[PDB]
Amino acid sequence: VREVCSEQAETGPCRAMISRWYFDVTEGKCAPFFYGGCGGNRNNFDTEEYCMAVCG
Amino acid sequence: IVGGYTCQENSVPYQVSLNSGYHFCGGSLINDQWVVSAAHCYKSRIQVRLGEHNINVLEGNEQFVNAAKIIKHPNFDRKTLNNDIMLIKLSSPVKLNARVATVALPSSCAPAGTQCLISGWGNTLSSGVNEPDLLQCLDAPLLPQADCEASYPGKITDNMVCVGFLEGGKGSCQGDSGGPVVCNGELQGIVSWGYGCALPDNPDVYTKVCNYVDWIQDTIAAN
Repeated sequence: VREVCSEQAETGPCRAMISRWYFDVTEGKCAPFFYGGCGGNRNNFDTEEYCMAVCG
Repeated sequence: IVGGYTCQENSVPYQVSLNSGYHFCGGSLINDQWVVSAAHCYKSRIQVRLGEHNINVLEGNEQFVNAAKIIKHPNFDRKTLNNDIMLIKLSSPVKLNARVATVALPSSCAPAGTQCLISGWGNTLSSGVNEPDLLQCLDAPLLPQADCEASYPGKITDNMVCVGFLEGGKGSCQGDSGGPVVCNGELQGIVSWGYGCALPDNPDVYTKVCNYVDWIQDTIAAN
């Protein structure tokens, strides 16, 4: 749903190691990243399928 | 752990790995059936792995137990990270021995200048990702509350304490949350948050466990 999909990926300040997916706007595709468990932002989806389904 | 050393095997026998398919947070064994960790490490299926040294090789020493109850503190605040602590009740008691043991809860709140040992399998680089196979260790001090407040102005509550080096170069990192900070043989802190990993003037802040000893004790009792 686009505004979410332009935000830069963010780990946040917490120190857990959760693999998440974010949409990358230059490359037009969901890429994986590591999320720390708190904070961060909306470009943070649990799967590739759900990420491309929102932003692709 | 950025800037630490590999722990001698089975020297941190109370260190556990919380696992859901992959390692995502650490924890501490405080008796045969309960594990303490950070509340932001909540998931609904958690498997606790005890006796681990190399997290990617079956070594023969390990015990794998599923989490039967996960209880976060009632006042955990997901925005400020105030009261970031949770208890896990294992489905069965573990078998205690040379490489799987308990750590003592605090007798009192350790003063500034105490040396602590922080351990974990979290990322080892400040820029980039490198997940160690083997448990890392770090010797660091508790900072004066003032230094801690001055580094994170307005965001430190009475339930938080900072450990580290204001010069940067060493510090816990992603994958280390929930892990033990033991000072003088007592569990004084739980790895929680910081900005970046090992960046100057951004030390590690931990949940101050000495403020929760009656909560832990009463929660074990009630269930």
